[PDB]
Amino acid sequence: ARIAGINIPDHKHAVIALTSIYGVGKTRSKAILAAAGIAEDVKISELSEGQIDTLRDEVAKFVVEGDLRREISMSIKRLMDLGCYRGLRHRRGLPVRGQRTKTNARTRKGPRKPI
Amino acid sequence: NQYYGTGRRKSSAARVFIKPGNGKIVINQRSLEQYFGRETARMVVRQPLELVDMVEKLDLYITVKGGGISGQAGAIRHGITRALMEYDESLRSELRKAGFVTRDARQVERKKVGLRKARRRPQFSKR
Amino acid sequence: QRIRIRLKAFDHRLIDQATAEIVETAKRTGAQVRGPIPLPTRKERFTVLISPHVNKDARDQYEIRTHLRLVDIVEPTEKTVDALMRLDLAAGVDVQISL
Amino acid sequence: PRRRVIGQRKILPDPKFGSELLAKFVNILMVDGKKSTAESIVYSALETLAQRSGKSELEAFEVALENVRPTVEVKSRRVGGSTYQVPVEVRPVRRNALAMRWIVEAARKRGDKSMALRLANELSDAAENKGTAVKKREDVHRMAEANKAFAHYRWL
Amino acid sequence: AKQSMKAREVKRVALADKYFAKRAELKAIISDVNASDEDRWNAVLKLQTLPRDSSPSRQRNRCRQTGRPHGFLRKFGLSRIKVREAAMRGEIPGLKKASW
Amino acid sequence: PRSLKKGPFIDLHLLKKVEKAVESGDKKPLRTWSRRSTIFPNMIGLTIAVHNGRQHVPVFVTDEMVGHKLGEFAPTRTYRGHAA
RNA sequence: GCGGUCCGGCCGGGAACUCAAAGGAGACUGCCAGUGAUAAACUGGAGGAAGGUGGGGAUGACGUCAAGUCAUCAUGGCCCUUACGACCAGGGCUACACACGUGCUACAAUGGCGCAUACAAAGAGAAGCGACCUCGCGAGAGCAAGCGGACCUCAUAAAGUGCGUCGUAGUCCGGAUUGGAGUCUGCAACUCGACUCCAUGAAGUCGGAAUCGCUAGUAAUCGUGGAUCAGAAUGCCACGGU
Ligand SMILES: [Mg+2]
Ligand SMILES: [Mg+2]
Ligand SMILES: [Mg+2]
Ligand SMILES: [Mg+2]
Ligand SMILES: [Mg+2]
Ligand SMILES: [Mg+2]
Ligand SMILES: [Mg+2]
Repeated sequence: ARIAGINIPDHKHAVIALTSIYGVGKTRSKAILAAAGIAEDVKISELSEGQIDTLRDEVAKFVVEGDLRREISMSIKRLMDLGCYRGLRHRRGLPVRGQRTKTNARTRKGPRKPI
Repeated sequence: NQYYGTGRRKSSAARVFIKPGNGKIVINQRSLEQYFGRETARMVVRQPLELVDMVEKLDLYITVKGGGISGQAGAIRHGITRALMEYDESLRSELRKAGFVTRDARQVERKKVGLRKARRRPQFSKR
Repeated sequence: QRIRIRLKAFDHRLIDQATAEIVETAKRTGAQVRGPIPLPTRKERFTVLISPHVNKDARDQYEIRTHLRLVDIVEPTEKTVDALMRLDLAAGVDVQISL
Repeated sequence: PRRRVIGQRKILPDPKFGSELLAKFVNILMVDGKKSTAESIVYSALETLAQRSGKSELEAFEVALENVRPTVEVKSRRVGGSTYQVPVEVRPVRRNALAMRWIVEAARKRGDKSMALRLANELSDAAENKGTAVKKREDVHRMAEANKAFAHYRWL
Repeated sequence: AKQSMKAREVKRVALADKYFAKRAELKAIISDVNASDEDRWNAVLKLQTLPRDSSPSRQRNRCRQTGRPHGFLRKFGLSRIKVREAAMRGEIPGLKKASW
Repeated sequence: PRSLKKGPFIDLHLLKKVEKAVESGDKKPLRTWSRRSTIFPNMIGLTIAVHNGRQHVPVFVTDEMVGHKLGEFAPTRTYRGHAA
């Protein structure tokens, strides 16, 4: 049941199960299914190891899971140690792309801390 | 040769023509079943064809422009009604009592300054 | 060479006076004509805040209506075109003769 | 309401069967200005009952209506400073109105495969009178029995 | 408004008039065209070199009769309230109070 | 961001002063008001006294900062906190 | 309707019609009946497209609040007039332990997702709207037709309907936030613009006391346009669909 990704995708449909994998959204899931050549409209037969083998050596060309996570941490921390304004917002837990901070910034800041 | 009718429900106009026939109706060079997707939208057109017995003897060319789905259907209904008015003018006591000759003058209201939806006033706090 | 006269004016009374004074000049030079047609009058609505400092519900709506008329001349003549140039008309209507 | 009294509003009758009640039922079922889908589900619900019960589904919906139509109400009032739930007899134009409204939300809490299916089961189970509609109507009856103590309070 | 503000605006529109037809449009097109190379870089330097008041975006249309920056209308070239009062006196043709 | 066809951005006075300083060697901080200019690799290893509104803050040019703008490393606001 | 029909109002052709706008007629408790105090009115009816002010708009009496505006403007008095005037570059009006008000998007199955398929009204447009064709997943780029407009362009509408999957799961929900890469305006998008593609997927499973709008095409909901505008709407002003 485990796909080449670290997580184990469910076995309910094909596109939906692919969209359960980290690093691939709906559009990237469509790309990988087009690369493999598998569609849901085929007959019920030959649903076996005959397709996930191709899945393993195709997904390797993408950046997913730890590699993508390692890249994202490096990007924010490259921003961090640089002493940048964009990193300074990252340090202070404030909106980083220029959203207002006077109100309506709750999701990046966290819950409303009282006085 | 062809009896004429006009219909307008909300913002649409209907062009309705009568000839003798075998009870077939064409709408905008298209069958009514193909054109009006909604079942209620479909059979409101043929509603006056029951109390009037001429359903099986009239081929009916119609062209309707403007408005929306329910509006065009109501316009279609009013146009057939008037087209019948210049034919028999003797079924009034039944047709008026149903309510088909009546032109629906009800209409969408203009937006107002200081209103959001032309009647809805913005929600305010007393304080 | 059939020409097409376009007339614009703010006031509806003025366009009718204009389209009724051009036609008999056409008869004065003696050429058959065609009836003017009402092209859809255009209405422009400006909504302006009336208070000097502060309000929002107090606002007045001002509309400019421009009426547009078309004339078609079937068989022109040099005398007919001379009459169009020579004839005097109201300052509220502009001329857009087209060959 | 305060100066000029007016009567009821006339609603175009049901086109497929000629009833006024079916049109009103589907209208009150209509939500967010969507009558197109409302017409589709009401026709589907009645035809499922047509194949289940007798062919004339008119009577089946009628009986599922009568066993839940309420003849007594509960009205909150304050005369001398105390909450009075006065019971009053309701005129039939409001009787049938309140009955079908409750059925509407009864179906929503059923939670079946689809909205059409749950309405069909709700209208069928009301015909056998085992329905949650009858449950609600027995619920209003017990509180109505309870309100007979309030029945002789102020503004009877 | 202020005589200083009005004097500022007249100078701004004059320089834009002076420069819009001589360099501005051609520098914009030669930066957009993909046929040229690195002549666009040279062009960007000279574009910045100009007095920089020549941009029509540097202009703010104001009520010419009063200089009010806000509540301007393009068709009449006046402030909102100045249009209203002049309309009441009847100075704008074909203009009245709408109703529909 | 300025479109790739248009290239990056740089100011004439800044560009002329950067190349003179580079040619004459990194000697002194470069005084500037043009925060809108973009950090270009020609000024690597230099200290730029970028203006924030009241005081020209020095910044050192490093490889990882290239592409970001000159005025980016000059926070114009001083907010310690809403506490004491 | 006539014929022709590059079989598409496209061509002669017709002005009957939809429509465009110009004038005119009609809706007045006009007639009947009942109630009423034989009055006025109210109720019902007949006809009638519309019946009781037909539905909305403009129109706001005398006066109240030392209501707001000296920052549209004008103006009495007061003050500066090598400065409370004026020219510049950068910055700020966008800051954030928090509170309030007004809104937009949701928590979903009446929904989400994909395909096929049908109709609107109102407006804008000459330093402007910009087709078709080609490239680009894309916002856009290139070439460039036409349109001062009932012709040309923004321009096709969206919920709708028919199909199949989703199957009640913080989910093929929800979209914040964040990363990377980009497009367009403009001299320049760091503070501080909008939009596109890929990557992440936070709260939220309908909300306490309390509180607001709305009586008919009105609530509700779905899109569309305008002014402001180089660029910058969930605001404002308008339009139509159910
Ligand atoms: Mg609306
Ligand atoms: Mg002054
Ligand atoms: Mg500007
Ligand atoms: Mg005061
Ligand atoms: Mg004050
Ligand atoms: Mg502000
Ligand atoms: Mg704009």
